[PDB]
Amino acid sequence: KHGLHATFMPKPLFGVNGSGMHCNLSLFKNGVNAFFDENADLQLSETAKHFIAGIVKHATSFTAVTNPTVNSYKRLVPGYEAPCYVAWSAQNRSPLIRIPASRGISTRVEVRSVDPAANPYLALSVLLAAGLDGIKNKLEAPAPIDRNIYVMSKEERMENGIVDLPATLAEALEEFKSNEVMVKALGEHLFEHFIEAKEIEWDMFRTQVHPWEREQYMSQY
Amino acid sequence: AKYTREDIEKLVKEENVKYIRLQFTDILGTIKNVEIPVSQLGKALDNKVMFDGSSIEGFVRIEESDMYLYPDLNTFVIFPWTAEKGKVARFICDIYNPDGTPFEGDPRNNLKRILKEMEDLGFSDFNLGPEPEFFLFKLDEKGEPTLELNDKGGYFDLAPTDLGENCRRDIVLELEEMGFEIEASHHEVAPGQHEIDFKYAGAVRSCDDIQTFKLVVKTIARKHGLHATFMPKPLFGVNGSGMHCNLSLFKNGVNAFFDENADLQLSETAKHFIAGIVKHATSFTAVTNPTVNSYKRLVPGYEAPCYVAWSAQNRSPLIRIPASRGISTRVEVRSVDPAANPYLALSVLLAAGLDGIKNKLEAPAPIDRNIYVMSKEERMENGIVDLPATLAEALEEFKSNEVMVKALGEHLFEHFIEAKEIEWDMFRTQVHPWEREQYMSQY
Amino acid sequence: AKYTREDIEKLVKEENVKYIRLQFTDILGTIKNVEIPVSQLGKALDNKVMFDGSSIEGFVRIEESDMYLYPDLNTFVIFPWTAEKGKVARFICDIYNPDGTPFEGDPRNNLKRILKEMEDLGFSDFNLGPEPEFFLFKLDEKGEPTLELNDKGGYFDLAPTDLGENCRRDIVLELEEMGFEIEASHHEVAPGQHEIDFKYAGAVRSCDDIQTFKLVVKTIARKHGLHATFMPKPLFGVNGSGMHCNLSLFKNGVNAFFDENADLQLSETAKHFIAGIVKHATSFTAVTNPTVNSYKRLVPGYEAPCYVAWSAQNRSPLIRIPASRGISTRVEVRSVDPAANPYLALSVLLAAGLDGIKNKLEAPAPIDRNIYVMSKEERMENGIVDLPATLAEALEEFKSNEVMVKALGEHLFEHFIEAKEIEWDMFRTQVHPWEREQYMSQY
Ligand SMILES: Nc1ncnc2c1ncn2[C@@H]1O[C@H](COP(=O)(O)OP(=O)(O)O)[C@@H](O)[C@H]1O
Ligand SMILES: Nc1ncnc2c1ncn2[C@@H]1O[C@H](COP(=O)(O)OP(=O)(O)O)[C@@H](O)[C@H]1O
Ligand SMILES: N[C@@H](CCC(=O)O)C(=O)O
Ligand SMILES: N[C@@H](CCC(=O)O)C(=O)O
Ligand SMILES: N[C@@H](CCC(=O)O)C(=O)O
Ligand SMILES: [Mg+2]
Ligand SMILES: [Mg+2]
Ligand SMILES: [Mg+2]
Ligand SMILES: [Mg+2]
Ligand SMILES: [Mg+2]
Repeated sequence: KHGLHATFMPKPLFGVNGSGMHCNLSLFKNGVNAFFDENADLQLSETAKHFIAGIVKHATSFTAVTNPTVNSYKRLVPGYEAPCYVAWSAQNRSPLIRIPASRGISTRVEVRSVDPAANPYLALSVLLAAGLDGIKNKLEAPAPIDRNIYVMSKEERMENGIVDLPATLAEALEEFKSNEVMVKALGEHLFEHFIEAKEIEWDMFRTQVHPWEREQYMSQY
Repeated sequence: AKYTREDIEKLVKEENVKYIRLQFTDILGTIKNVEIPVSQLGKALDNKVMFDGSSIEGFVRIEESDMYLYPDLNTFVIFPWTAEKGKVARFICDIYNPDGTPFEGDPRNNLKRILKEMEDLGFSDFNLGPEPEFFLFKLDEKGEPTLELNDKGGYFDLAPTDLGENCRRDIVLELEEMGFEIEASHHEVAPGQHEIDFKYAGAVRSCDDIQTFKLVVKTIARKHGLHATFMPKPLFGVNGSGMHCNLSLFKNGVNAFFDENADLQLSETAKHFIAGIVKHATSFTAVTNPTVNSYKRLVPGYEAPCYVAWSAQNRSPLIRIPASRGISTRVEVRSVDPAANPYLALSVLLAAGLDGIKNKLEAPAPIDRNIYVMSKEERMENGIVDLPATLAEALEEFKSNEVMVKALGEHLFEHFIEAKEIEWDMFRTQVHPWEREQYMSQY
Repeated sequence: AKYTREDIEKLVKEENVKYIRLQFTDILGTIKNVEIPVSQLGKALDNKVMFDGSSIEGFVRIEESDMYLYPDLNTFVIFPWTAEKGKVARFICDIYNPDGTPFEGDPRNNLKRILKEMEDLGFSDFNLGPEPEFFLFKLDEKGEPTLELNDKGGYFDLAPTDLGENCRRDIVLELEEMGFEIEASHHEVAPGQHEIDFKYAGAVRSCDDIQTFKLVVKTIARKHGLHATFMPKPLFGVNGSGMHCNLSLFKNGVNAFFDENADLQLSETAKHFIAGIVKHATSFTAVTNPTVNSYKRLVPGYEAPCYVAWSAQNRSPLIRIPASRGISTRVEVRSVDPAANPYLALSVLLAAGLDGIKNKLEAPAPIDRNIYVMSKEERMENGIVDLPATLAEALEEFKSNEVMVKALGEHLFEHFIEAKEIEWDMFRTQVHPWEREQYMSQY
């Protein structure tokens, strides 16, 4: 209408910000927030600590659904208000599961990973499933790294509960396939059609020979 | 008070106001706002609209730190430009941490506190009349500014024929509908340059009015297919845009600078006040003059204060006590520019006068002579020290001074220095077009 | 000698030399000269060729003062390049006041001094190995320099194909048939950048050789439809051409730094010569890097120092020292860029040795660990100092330094400051494209 093209492409332009879509999740139980707890550490129930605890496990694995494009990972590059590291905090630069100070009903766990490219319906499927799997198995949340994580070396990060996310989409898939809780969250039909379609998407991209590939190699080599 | 909480509510309803702009101010003086739909008005007024407070620290941003927005009801205003669905309103706000307390990094809350230091000395008002100047360019096809100035007028010319554009005339019209108290408005020295002047007002009251100006300018400019800018020295060879600042300290409703019973007709309060604005001058220019370009305006020649002196008639008399007296007895500081953060620039001048008066400082002689006329030695024979000449020189002056640093204090002072150090560095590390025309062959 | 006056005549006749160039050097190292036909050679060798010496001030010249041109017979050269009327020859000459005394503001007669000030301290020779880097750009249709790099080569690469262009090879062969003792060359870090190192030589012959490099390069470059330049930082964000200076002091024909039996393999003369250079570097920076642009190369990360200290290895150290000993014992100063006047760079560098050797000063810890790593609160906490960032920093810093001020001697000095102050003023008063693009919209 205003003679424009709005887009939800994670990283339209190399070297400028990328559009990501945070997801503030809160589980109610009888109409009230099940994470809140004015009398547990940090102000979060054992439901909360557990819901986080599950999300940490499978993030690496539900990445191939929250960030579905090859381009999605051209945004998950350190420095663009976009995570790379699996862990929760109170503050933090670009944390993966930062948690807002606000409590009450407004008790909730933000997942800053997702970009506007993910299918709204599947992003939530997979995220609920990595809570319900954490709440079920009663898993336990690691150290809420409150100190900056972009600072620590690859030999200072992964030495704690700190994990990198997949770098290429094909990393994310191989990684997503091998994960019973997510594989089951979507259910055979959705899953296999997803892999295929996605494997098709990567193949197309790897078999292309980009302008970069010439300009870095047409003379030098 | 100027508006009841019920006063705001009624206006909206009967006024079809459909969108709220909770505006405030990042450190560089940029106009910030988080907006909300009219349906979230309660949430605003009850001061519970939250946001990433780190936007105030401009580009030096590290973390996401949630923070509150407390609307000053008196600031409330409605713009004559309607959407296709509803009029829009605005709210100048204060920033609070999540613990109900002021955010120290907020320049708005940083002036409210240097105004208090004022009260801790008895005064009731510190009034402020700004003489903010600007340029108007033409917009090419896409909508970018070119460097084609809007008009070929000069100093005070009747300078744009009334029938036609008149961005100046048409701004000063929309400003008066928004409830502004415009004094006058002429056409300044360079072609395409324009000035509009304000009636005095409470410091923070007028700062709020210096954000609203800059905002209504750049909007109406655009509307006339033009591009208004507040860059100090947009062009070499031409004038530079200034923002002289007419200042005065009232006590119990009475101008404390005045005294029809003392030399020069100036209360001994005033003489002191003046005293301190000179001591700190070099040390507070980095705030009144934030940008690299600002110093391309402080080259002696285009009537811009190069010299730390207090006269009434001079070519770059940094300080100037104009004709008028009585109520309107005030010091003029002719070296600010439009880019200066108002809230800050003001806190830094006060803290200057204040430490001045507070420590009873001994004012120098008014160099009635034309200062410009002499060599730096002849200018050194008296109290003529020229200003910092580069953003670095000005930023070193600043840090070395202690009273200007409590004027902004830890947080503000800490983030300003960083943003500015990066900015200069960016400019110094750069290789400019000039260096190639000047060197690529010569060497 | 190298050429008797008899030989000189033997060569002009027999080689059909029809045009002569009495070459000299002004305050900024620009190659100046005066063009007399061969039918007028005698007058020259007799030292009677008058000329306007105010030209040695370059652009700050004032009044036309008379000066005499005394040639250095050893400098006699004939370029392969002949107008179709006959060949061309040259002479590097000393500018001599008309009364017969050497002009003291002349750059070649001012190092001839600091060598006699070295001679008057025991040493026989001050030697020099220069590593002069230059860029190559394509000349457009009009014969204008464009920012086109002649090739996209890289560090030590096999620069332009042999059959194809290879302009660097050519420059070297033309210098082989001119009696230039060149050691070896390569292609430099950036695209189109080049380097060509000669064997070492006595301060004066090495500069004579320097100056004459620059001319033949520029010239062999136009021949191949190119513009070679010695501009420290032609392009923002790519390498900058700097010119290292490998200094070694002889004393009775042998290296006075070597010592196979002192720590590190350096005498106390060496430790001391370094010790002096550290002191004044910050201060002789305004002469080794004379352009505003020079400092657009002294930005961390471009194989160019910023930090005052010596090492054995190190990334971009300021006084790295090559492992090689023997005669090849020497102290490289990596600071200098090809923009500095060859004659003044050496003046000032010899003076910060002789002042270190004299006062017997002591060299600080040879920081062998990387220095770019340490924080500003980890570097300057040791013997590690930043160099000046802007040229105006370098000057204010260079003025205030008796040992350098005296190294050049009143005449050269004050004309230098002025001319330089003029250069900075021009630059600070310009309003660059950057200044608009960072401020024309944002503000
Ligand atoms: N109490 C005050 N404090 C600060 N500035 C003032 C005050 N009174 C007047 N001014 C400013 O002084 C400037 C000079 O205008 P002038 O016509 O002399 O003022 P007035 O008519 O109010 O005496 C005006 O721009 C105005 O904003
Ligand atoms: N005795 C000397 N004094 C000063 N500089 C020298 C000396 N000998 C060589 N140089 C210079 O030092 C530079 C470094 O080259 P390098 O290969 O280390 O020299 P060498 O092989 O002679 O030890 C050369 O560019 C050369 O011009
Ligand atoms: N769009 C960014 C966050 C930056 C912001 O919202 O300011 C991301 O999550 O990748
Ligand atoms: N550069 C001018 C702006 C004001 C004017 O044009 O009068 C000054 O500071 O004096
Ligand atoms: N030209 C660089 C050094 C890089 C090199 O020679 O490879 C400098 O001294 O600034
Ligand atoms: Mg958020
Ligand atoms: Mg004015
Ligand atoms: Mg005025
Ligand atoms: Mg090299
Ligand atoms: Mg070297």
